[PDB]
Amino acid sequence: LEKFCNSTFWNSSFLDSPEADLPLCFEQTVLVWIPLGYLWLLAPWQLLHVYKSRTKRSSTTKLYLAKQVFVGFLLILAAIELALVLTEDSGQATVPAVRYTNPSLYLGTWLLVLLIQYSRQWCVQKNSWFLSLFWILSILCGTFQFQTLIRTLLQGDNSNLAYSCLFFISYGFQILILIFSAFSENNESSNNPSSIASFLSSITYSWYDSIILKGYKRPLTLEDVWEVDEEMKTKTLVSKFETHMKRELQKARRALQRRQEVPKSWLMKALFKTFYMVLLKSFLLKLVNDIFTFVSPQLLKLLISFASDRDTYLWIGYLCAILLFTAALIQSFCLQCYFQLCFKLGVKVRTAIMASVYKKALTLSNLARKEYTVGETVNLMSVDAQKLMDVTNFMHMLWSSVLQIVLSIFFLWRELGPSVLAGVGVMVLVIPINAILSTKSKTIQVKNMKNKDKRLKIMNEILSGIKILKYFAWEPSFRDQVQNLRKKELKNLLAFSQLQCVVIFVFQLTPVLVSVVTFSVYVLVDSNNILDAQKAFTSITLFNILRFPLSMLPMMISSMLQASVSTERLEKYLGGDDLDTSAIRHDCNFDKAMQFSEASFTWEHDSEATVRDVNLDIMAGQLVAVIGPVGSGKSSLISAMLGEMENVHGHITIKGTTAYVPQQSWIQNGTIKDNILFGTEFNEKRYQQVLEACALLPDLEMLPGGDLAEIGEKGINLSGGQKQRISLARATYQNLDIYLLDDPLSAVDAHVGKHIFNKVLGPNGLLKGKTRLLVTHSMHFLPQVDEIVVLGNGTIVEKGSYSALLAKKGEFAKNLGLISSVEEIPEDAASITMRRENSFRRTLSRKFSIYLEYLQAIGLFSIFFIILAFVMNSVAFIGSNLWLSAWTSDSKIFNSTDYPASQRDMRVGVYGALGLAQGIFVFIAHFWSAFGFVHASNILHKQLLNNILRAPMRFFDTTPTGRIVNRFAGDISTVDDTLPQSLRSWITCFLGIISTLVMICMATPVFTIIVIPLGIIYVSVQMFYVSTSRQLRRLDSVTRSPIYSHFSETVSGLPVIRAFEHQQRFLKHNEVRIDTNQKCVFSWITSNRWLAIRLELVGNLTVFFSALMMVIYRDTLSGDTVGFVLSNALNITQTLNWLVRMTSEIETNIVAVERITEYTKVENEAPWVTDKRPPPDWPSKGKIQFNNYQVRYRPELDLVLRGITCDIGSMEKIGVVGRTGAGKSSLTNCLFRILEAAGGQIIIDGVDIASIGLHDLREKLTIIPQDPILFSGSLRMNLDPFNNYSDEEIWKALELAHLKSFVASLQLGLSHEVTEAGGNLSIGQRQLLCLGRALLRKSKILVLDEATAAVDLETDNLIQTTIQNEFAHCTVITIAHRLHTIMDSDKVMVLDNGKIIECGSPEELLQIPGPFYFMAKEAGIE
Ligand SMILES: CC(C)CCC[C@@H](C)[C@H]1CC[C@H]2[C@@H]3CC=C4C[C@@H](O)CC[C@]4(C)[C@H]3CC[C@]12C
Ligand SMILES: CC(C)CCC[C@@H](C)[C@H]1CC[C@H]2[C@@H]3CC=C4C[C@@H](O)CC[C@]4(C)[C@H]3CC[C@]12C
Ligand SMILES: CC(C)CCC[C@@H](C)[C@H]1CC[C@H]2[C@@H]3CC=C4C[C@@H](O)CC[C@]4(C)[C@H]3CC[C@]12C
Ligand SMILES: CC(C)CCC[C@@H](C)[C@H]1CC[C@H]2[C@@H]3CC=C4C[C@@H](O)CC[C@]4(C)[C@H]3CC[C@]12C
Ligand SMILES: CC(C)CCC[C@@H](C)[C@H]1CC[C@H]2[C@@H]3CC=C4C[C@@H](O)CC[C@]4(C)[C@H]3CC[C@]12C
Repeated sequence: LEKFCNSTFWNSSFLDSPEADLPLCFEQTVLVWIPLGYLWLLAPWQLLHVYKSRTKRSSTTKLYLAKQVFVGFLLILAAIELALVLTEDSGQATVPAVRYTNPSLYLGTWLLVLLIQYSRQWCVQKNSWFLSLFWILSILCGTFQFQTLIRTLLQGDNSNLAYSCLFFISYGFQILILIFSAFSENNESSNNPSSIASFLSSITYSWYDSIILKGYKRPLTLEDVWEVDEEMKTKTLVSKFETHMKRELQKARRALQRRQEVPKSWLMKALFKTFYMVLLKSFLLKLVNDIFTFVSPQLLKLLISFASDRDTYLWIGYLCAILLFTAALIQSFCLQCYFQLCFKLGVKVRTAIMASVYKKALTLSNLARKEYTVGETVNLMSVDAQKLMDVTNFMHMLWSSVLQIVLSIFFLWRELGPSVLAGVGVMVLVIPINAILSTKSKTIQVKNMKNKDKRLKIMNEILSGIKILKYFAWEPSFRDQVQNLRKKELKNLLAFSQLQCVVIFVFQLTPVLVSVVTFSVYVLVDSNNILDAQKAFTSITLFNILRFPLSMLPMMISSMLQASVSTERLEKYLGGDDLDTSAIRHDCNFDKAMQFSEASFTWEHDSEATVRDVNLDIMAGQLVAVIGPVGSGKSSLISAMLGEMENVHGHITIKGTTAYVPQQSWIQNGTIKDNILFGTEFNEKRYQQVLEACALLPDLEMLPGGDLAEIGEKGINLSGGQKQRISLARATYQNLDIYLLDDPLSAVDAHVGKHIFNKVLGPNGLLKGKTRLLVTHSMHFLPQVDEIVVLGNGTIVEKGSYSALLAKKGEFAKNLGLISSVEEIPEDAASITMRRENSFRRTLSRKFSIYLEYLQAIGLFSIFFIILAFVMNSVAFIGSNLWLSAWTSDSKIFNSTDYPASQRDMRVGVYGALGLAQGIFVFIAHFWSAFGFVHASNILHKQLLNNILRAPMRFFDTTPTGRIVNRFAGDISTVDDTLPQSLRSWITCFLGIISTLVMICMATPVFTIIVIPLGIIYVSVQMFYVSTSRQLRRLDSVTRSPIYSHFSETVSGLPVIRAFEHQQRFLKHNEVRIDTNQKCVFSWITSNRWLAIRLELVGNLTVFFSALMMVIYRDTLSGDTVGFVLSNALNITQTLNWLVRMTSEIETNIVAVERITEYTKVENEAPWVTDKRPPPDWPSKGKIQFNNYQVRYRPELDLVLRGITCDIGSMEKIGVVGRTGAGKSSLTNCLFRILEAAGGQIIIDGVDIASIGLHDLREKLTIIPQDPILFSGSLRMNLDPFNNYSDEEIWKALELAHLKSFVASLQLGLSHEVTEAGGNLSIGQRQLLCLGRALLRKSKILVLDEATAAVDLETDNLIQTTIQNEFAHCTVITIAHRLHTIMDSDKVMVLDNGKIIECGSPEELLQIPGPFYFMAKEAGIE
């Protein structure tokens, strides 16, 4: 190279000076060879890759011509430079070839740049990574030439000016070209801008931000979320996975058959063989990032060394700061891309498993299907697949730990020595302790869950039946009855809370402990050891680096253990056998549409044949009926026709299609029209005919929505009579060839059955040509059939026509969130794991004022002290660092053989004391925090319960029960579980950040300036993220439940699905429903990565400046002062991301307190007890009177009852009777003050009901409930919750009620338990018991109602007479509809539309014609 060039390649004199620079020999050689090599070496492929995939050229845009003209300018500039150089010196001038090759080289390269750019015009991504990286390499290499050239000229030499000006122009044009090579230049494809995006946009995610702007202004819906790429569409992933699954299983089955004469491991392989490439790429990226994790500490040590002494050069510090900035930037850019790749792979695996499970479900054999449960398979897809997604989101950790740890350990020893082991051991002993406490926490949480479940069950009953409680005034008892359970749960909650505090304490103080032990052991083990700043601060940095893997490796091992059993379970279902179909021949026999050649089928595998030796044939257009006894096997025969049984001997010939009407009707979710259509083009000449013939017209008219009324699990639940007619209508509208009806006229009555038979299926009906096979139990329609068969014991006994069988004279005669892994937020490694586990376990079972309110519930007195403790801990932290910074500074004064013992002891005793103080203050803060919450949950729930239990009926009527009960279950769980964890983590993160900034600003009072700008950027970048992520969190939940709903529906109705041959439609529906959720998950997976690049950039900028500010003031700075500032600021990048993410969860979770508060402040009704007390034995006589009583249910609604003036005498029986909508039932709800008194008043015993207190009036009144309701518990609780009576008087009551026979001979006496609404008891005694309930009170005024409607005749009679025999010295008012029953009333009151009309004796009312007489004439009682 010496003869090629003219100057020396490298000499110490070039450097080793205040001013130092590489010569124009090293810079004009290697620095102009690296950039060219990258372009030349890796061009061919980047042309082969374009050559094979050449498509249509894209329209030309201004950017293209600009990029082409700038390169042309470069070309002409290089050409003119070469010409000038050649012309300058030709004769007697041995010009070095550095002036010949370099010019020519560039001229050669620019040509390739022009060509490669044109070729890109024929691909999707125009600006790829190749050129974008080339330009950066060129600029970085050419900055050095620019650095020296300028100096040479500035120094004062004028020898070379053309070259400098030429080089300067080129360097600029290069800058401009790089700037132009970043614009997206989009084709504006509505699918997604991810495919069309330059390198820089696709590496800083500056294309998602459009959505960030769209969601900030207005709420965003499913329309404006970009669709997923084709490579991820469900249809594509399945095929790819299916190929390898099919290829593997067969080999696994062969291996299992060859040996041991149910596969063992195939799923895991099928996944690796399908997705190895993404694994390889992610592994490479993770390996590259793993390197930067240990690069920083070396630059930090270099900074400490440079700042320690004084006789150095500034360039060293400036270069080190620039290198630190660049390393941080590169590490962040690589890490984000690795995260994106891994999470995308996880989503792909989850979709490819869920869709494949769904596709198998509808082709599995009957045996395996009957082995499983309907909910079990849904839980299988909803739980197993999700578990596999997690173990594929964090697998690379396994290898990225055993390596990281090793590397870290190596650095430590080279830095300190064997003392390091002391720290590691203390950092290893923590994990064992952590386990003993997790097991205890789980043990407590199990009983917590059990007691919580017991509490909610009583809540549901009282909320649903709030009417009966109000009538009998039983509210006070349930208060304490539920408060007992509340306290019993609260004690366990407090125990669990204080246990969780010990765990956070050990994970919180471990950094200081390891530091005190390591430093003390190192300095005290040998007198020769001297502590210096570089070693100490670098050791701290490596300890902080190593602290994570040793704490995530335990978690990863536990997760893989769960995924093992999850995989094992799925492989049984996805590898199950298929039903056999080599028994039904779909041939066009034509001679017959059915043939049985001595068939014999069995339900089980090899058990007894349910159908044995059956042989029959029926021609087309023949209606034949199959009859027999119970358990004969008809439905088994029709299922064998469908082919749902295992063949044993014989074959069945079927011509044409088939239609099925199952005995147990199956109804989907949706409108009635959708169910009737069942995937068919809508018509008008047939739809109307079907609905009318099936007599589904009158009922449809009565439905609230008519034809478009939502039916199914989440809608009107129809009865057997209707659901059967809907199924029959669907079957008859689909219009197939062969109909197999299984008892379709059982739920309907005689009229509807006759109409359907004469209009739909029969001699003259819709299906008059198609063959019909009907199974029946009624002999009413037998004469109108063609042939009948009598099945017996699974075989045919007699087959013949109606007349023939009757003539045969035999048997017939008698017969007729937002978190994906624990690597993204490593500090909160535990809480995240617990939340996942809790959610998985819970799946199986199934204006700043609110912050002030929650703090007031907690208690501000304790809040002040807790904040004081946390703040004091931060001060003790900064204090310890300054003591070390002083301790490390101490070394320069002394030497190896001058260190005294007193200094050695003093420099460590104080360090130990400060560590102890830090530990104590944290422990105290955590100790109080736990209690400060258990009290909050108690006051919030108790306060809420008393208020909600006292609300008037309006509120209970307007709001659905579901909303009210959810607050008592979900919110209370949220307010006492995750809430405290986040509320206690956020303050720790904020105080850590604040403490770090005080330290840097203290050392450099100048730093205070940068704080303001960063804050404005931080709080700005912050609002944006939350303003969008919150909305996407909701969309995801709304677009998930559908999938599991669909799977449950198809699994339940498989035979009907497979009888109609309608599987492709359902597969397509499932594929669409999966692609809707797969589109929404990615939209938040990308957003999290957007925030990171922005915040990691901010966090790296705030440390770059600090470093530079300590090089311009280094004259006044020591080596240690440049240690505590950088050693801490090095970990401020990720803490910002953690704070934003954690403050985006606390904000979403505070919604719980808000809801609870609204119901705690619901309007209340009149006070229960007032000072006005009634005279003793107030209801002495039954004297009621109404003075123009007028009332309205709600203020916005009009008066329902008006102008009421009647008199009620003592010991008088009154019958209230009227028309519909006359307010008869309102009269009762007016005597118990359930409503108010818009006009008039009610006076009883001379005392207006208003004056008497609420709970003081109801006690002395009795009413028989309209719908007898029985609460859970024991028989004593239903009869007397208040345990006021004794058993003796109770035992008399059942004797009067004719129920002592049942209760005396029961399993127990009065202590027998009852299930829900008395489910254990039968209907007969449920209505009877409520009679006895009211009997015990033996009040004076009894308000009866029409509640004997479902009471059986004999029982009814008993009830009627019982009333007369027992209630004689009392006043009885009865609202009834049995006009006949109303005959003995002393006065009969008549209501028309809310006005008293006739008041007289029934004999007088009938003697004189009138509205009552007209009603009796219509009724015909007399
Ligand atoms: C790794 C690089 C890129 C960044 C780190 C800073 C580099 C440029 C610095 C740090 C320490 C420096 C060395 C320190 C001491 C000497 C001895 C002297 O007689 C010749 C220069 C030499 C050998 C220096 C060369 C430049 C150097 C290696
Ligand atoms: C666009 C970027 C990449 C250019 C980077 C190089 C710049 C920042 C550097 C490289 C060489 C530097 C020059 C080197 C020497 C001198 C002479 C001195 O008496 C004043 C400063 C001055 C004039 C420096 C100014 C800044 C400078 C021009
Ligand atoms: C590594 C890449 C990314 C950045 C390169 C930055 C280079 C061009 C910069 C960084 C620090 C700079 C040096 C800082 C200080 C001095 C002392 C001055 O009297 C002469 C110039 C000199 C010696 C500079 C030369 C150019 C320099 C080395
Ligand atoms: C070049 C880009 C990429 C990085 C930025 C580097 C900056 C911080 C560097 C590059 C050139 C440097 C300057 C080069 C020369 C001098 C003259 C000297 O008497 C004081 C320092 C001073 C003024 C330096 C300050 C720091 C400096 C401006
Ligand atoms: C140990 C516990 C009791 C500490 C309590 C700390 C209090 C003061 C903290 C915890 C949660 C915090 C809130 C969390 C989120 C936000 C949203 C942000 O846009 C404005 C500040 C605001 C509204 C915070 C205000 C201060 C806050 C209420």
